[PDB]
Amino acid sequence: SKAVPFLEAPKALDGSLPADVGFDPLGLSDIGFDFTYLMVPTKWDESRTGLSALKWFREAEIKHGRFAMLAVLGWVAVDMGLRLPVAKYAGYNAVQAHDVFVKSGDMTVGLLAIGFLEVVMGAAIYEMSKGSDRAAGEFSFDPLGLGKDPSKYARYQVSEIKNGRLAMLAFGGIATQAVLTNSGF
Amino acid sequence: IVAGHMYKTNWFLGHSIKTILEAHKGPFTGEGHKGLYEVLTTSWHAQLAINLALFGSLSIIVAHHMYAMPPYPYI
Amino acid sequence: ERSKSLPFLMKPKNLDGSMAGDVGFDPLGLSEINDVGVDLYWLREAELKHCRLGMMAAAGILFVEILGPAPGFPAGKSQMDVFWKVYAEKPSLIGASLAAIAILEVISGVATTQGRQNGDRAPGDYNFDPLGFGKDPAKFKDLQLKEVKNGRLAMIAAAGMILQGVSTHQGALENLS
Amino acid sequence: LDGMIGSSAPFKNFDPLGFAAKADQKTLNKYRESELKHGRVAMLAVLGWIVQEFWHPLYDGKLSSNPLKALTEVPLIGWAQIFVAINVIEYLQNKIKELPGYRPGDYLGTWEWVEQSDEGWDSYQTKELNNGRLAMVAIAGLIVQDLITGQAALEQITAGNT
Amino acid sequence: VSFIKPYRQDPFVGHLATPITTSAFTRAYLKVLPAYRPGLTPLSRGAEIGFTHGYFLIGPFYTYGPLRSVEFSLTSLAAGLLAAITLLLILTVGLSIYGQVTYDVYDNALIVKLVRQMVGSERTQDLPQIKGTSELDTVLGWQKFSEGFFSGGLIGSIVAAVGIALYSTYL
Ligand code: CLA
Ligand code: CLA
Ligand SMILES: C/C(C=C=C1C(C)(C)C[C@H](O)C[C@@]1(C)O)=C/C=C/C(C)=C/C=C/C=C(C)/C=C/C=C(/C=C/[C@@]12O[C@]1(C)C[C@@H](O)CC2(C)C)CO
Ligand SMILES: CC(/C=C/C=C(C)/C=C/[C@@]12O[C@]1(C)C[C@@H](O)CC2(C)C)=C\C=C\C=C(C)\C=C\C=C(C)\C=C\[C@@]12O[C@]1(C)C[C@@H](O)CC2(C)C
Ligand SMILES: CC(/C=C/C=C(C)/C=C/[C@@]12O[C@]1(C)C[C@@H](O)CC2(C)C)=C\C=C\C=C(C)\C=C\C=C(C)\C=C\[C@@]12O[C@]1(C)C[C@@H](O)CC2(C)C
Repeated sequence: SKAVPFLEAPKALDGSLPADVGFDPLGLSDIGFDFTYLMVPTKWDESRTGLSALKWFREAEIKHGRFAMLAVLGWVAVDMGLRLPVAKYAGYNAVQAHDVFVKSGDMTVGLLAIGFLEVVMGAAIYEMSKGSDRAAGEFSFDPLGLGKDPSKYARYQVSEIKNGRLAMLAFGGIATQAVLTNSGF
Repeated sequence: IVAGHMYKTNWFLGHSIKTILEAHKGPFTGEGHKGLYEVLTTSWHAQLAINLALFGSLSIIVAHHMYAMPPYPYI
Repeated sequence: ERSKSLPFLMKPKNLDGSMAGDVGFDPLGLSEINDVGVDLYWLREAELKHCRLGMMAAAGILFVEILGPAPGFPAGKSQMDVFWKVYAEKPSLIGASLAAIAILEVISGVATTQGRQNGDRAPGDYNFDPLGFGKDPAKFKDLQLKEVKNGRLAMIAAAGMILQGVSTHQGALENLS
Repeated sequence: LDGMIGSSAPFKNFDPLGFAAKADQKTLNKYRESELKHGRVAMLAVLGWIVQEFWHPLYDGKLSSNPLKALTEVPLIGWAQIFVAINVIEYLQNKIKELPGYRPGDYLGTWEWVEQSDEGWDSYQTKELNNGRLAMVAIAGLIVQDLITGQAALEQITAGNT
Repeated sequence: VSFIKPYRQDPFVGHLATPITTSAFTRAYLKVLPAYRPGLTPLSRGAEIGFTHGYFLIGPFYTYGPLRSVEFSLTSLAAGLLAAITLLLILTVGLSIYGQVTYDVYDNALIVKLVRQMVGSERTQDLPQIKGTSELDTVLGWQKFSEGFFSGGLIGSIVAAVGIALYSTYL
């Protein structure tokens, strides 16, 4: 491997996935369970060859990274003010805004909307398991167009996954610390 | 309603009663329940036997639970 | 091969291009259902009926809230609560409307099943063009697209109005401001 | 440590101290007999420990629910009858042991019917052996805990003496 | 695996080799019983059977008889003992008449071979036939079996009465 040199490799981390360095001490990328069956419990389709656990884990990692990046942006925003131009959003930090907004019937709306988007893109994941050429985390979302020049696309890929790992860990710290750089415990 | 989503009817979902019965063999019972699905899907008399026996037993259970726990006002 | 609406999804097999408003938005593959008497024909007929019903309901709510009720009818600006005031004083009107809608819906279901069986009637077609606004082609497709888009928007709008009236117990534009 | 039944996934042919690498077939049969007897007795002992703790209908209540205390409260003439019954059972087992084709722990004589054993039969025998081993460990722990602490299983757990 | 098979590889017998008919436990348990224990004369088999049977027969008569006593009574014990002894006498009478009407042999396991070898052209049922080769299947064998049953029944009933008296007195 290129990290943890005293372990050769998991088994499936050949390098076909971006941002691959070989770091997987527990060998989690070799579970034979096709996690698409957590969505569609049965084979359903006779053409459902199956999805490798590594590809499902890559999709989950990309989704986690995007969620964590947006989450740290939002949590940092509400520490330095920046409230929505509307009533009922006064100042109630981030450690308490979640509960007060769950009370005020709009976190349920956010849950519904996020679930709608998640269901559509999980249908995309299921089609990938069925055998579509779509790669993990690829929703073909390039509106501004900074995704051409394949070298730039690969660099931005590795950038996104590394930034997502950093943002996951940073959000874990921020939520655990209740923020120290911009507020108090 | 939950119990009604058990047997495979028209989708790739649910159970086949033939596969359930045929898998319930044992050292003491030889082939086990193999062929029981064919018996109960080709003989009305076997279905009538099972249904009537369990139906009479259910009627007796109903009779017991009636006076035991009176379910109607002023009964 | 990829759906026009969702580029990360393959083209839904049953939705090629024919129906107005077709952009390939079938992430769950519901167009491939062929059971319990439900298929693409039935789904399209249900969608068109929903579109028309939502258009009528949204137009009615907006009309009553903006221009006020007709003479002799109750007011209140809450369309989800003024229904009980109409029923409290004119129950026969509500009952007759319900009976008429029931008969028309029985006819609609019979027509849907028949047209599905001996294919001669497009889904949602009831030969209702008294003013001849869609006689010629090359305008019928545009009118179908307009109807489908307006009906989907009015479906969403009418569901929103129903929920707002049930929860807030206030008018639609009252909730707006 | 042979093709014997009882080898499971966590530690296949578990003989770290090499007790079986030097023993002949007779000593290994003796070891299997001892293991199976210990496992069965321990399963009975664990079940009795728990059930006695939360249910002792006999002897008109009394017979304190803590084991190792009811051991000294049985009329001691019921102890004799249990001892004699166990003795007669083991005399019968000894008589079984000389029947032709005898297998170490097989007192049902399954060798009469089971020629060319399957994988289900071996798996069930391994299940019995593993449950017996777990019950041996559990009953040893039960007795030791009751000795050092003085409370029974469900009593020590309920209080929180862990 | 299958734990039920035809008995002794004969699918036409009215019997089966179940885990109860032909289990090692069944084999040993029935081979340690007096009726089938090897090395016992018919008198010894009868004596052991009678001892056990009188021993457990005095129980119900003494406990639930017409002269019970919640405390220990010598009259209750005597009544139970006499009832048990008379029941053993009735059983011995039945054994005697059964043996009288069943067998006509004085030495078995031979007559069968003699008539299978030296021919049996006689009235049969004594030379030929002969069901069972046990020593209990003879006129002499069954007579000694009944005698042993009767004597052992008396002795076992007396022993059980003594034990009951000791248990009721010293406990
Ligand atoms: C993980 C993402 C995430 C989540 C869950 C939240 C959650 C919240 N934010 Mg928030 N925020 C985020 C990221 C996030 N933020 C980011 C990245 C920014 C910077 C741009 C902000 C800036 C921000 C401000 C300025 C304010 C909030 C506020 C709030 C709170 C009120 C909103 C509410 O009740 O739910 C409403 C429902 C949701 C938030 C669910 C999101 C559903 C979206 C709208 C669906 C569409 C997503 C979008 C299209 C994604 C595109 C990707 C793909 C389609 C291509 C709530 C706790 C307000 C507050 O009072 O907080 C204390 C407030 O004033 N946030
Ligand atoms: C090693 C096994 C073992 C031993 C030594 C004891 C010892 C004792 N038990 Mg006990 N018990 C056991 C297992 C055991 N138990 C099991 C497995 C259960 C669950 C059914 C119970 C349930 C139980 C209750 C409910 C009670 C006792 C009680 C008692 C005490 C009085 C004796 C009595 O009445 O027993 C009674 C025993 C039984 C009713 C069940 C015994 C069934 C045996 C163990 C299985 C068959 C044995 C068979 C003859 C030999 C196996 C054949 C083959 C494998 C070779 C005494 C300390 C009494 C007491 O005072 O509690 C404090 C009391 O009330 N026990
Ligand atoms: C078997 C069948 C028909 C058929 C067939 C045939 C005949 C065999 C022919 C074919 O061959 C096959 C088939 C299947 O088509 C089935 C019939 C259909 C059903 C089962 C009818 C259901 C209709 C229910 C509706 C549409 C009710 C809506 C309720 C509303 C309430 C309105 C409110 O204002 C109220 C009252 C209170 C207010 O506070 C607020 C709200 C809540 C908004 C909105 O409107
Ligand atoms: C532990 C953790 C991450 C641990 C990472 C580790 C050890 C990584 C170690 C390594 O990298 C190094 C060091 C070096 C590498 O070479 C090797 C490895 C091994 C790879 C994240 C926790 C992450 C923990 C998280 C994210 C917990 C979040 C909790 C939240 C957000 C709570 C939200 C609330 O809603 C509630 C629940 C209630 C509301 O009332 C209030 C609020 C607060 C709003
Ligand atoms: C069903 C109906 C009304 C039903 C109303 C109901 C149930 C309401 C009931 C309630 O309010 C009450 C009572 C009391 C409340 O407490 C309870 C409810 C339940 C709320 C009216 C039909 C009304 C039906 C009408 C008006 C029919 C008119 C028919 C015409 C003109 C026919 C013409 C032709 O027949 C010729 C002449 C020649 C033919 O060849 C051609 C044609 C054209 C077909």
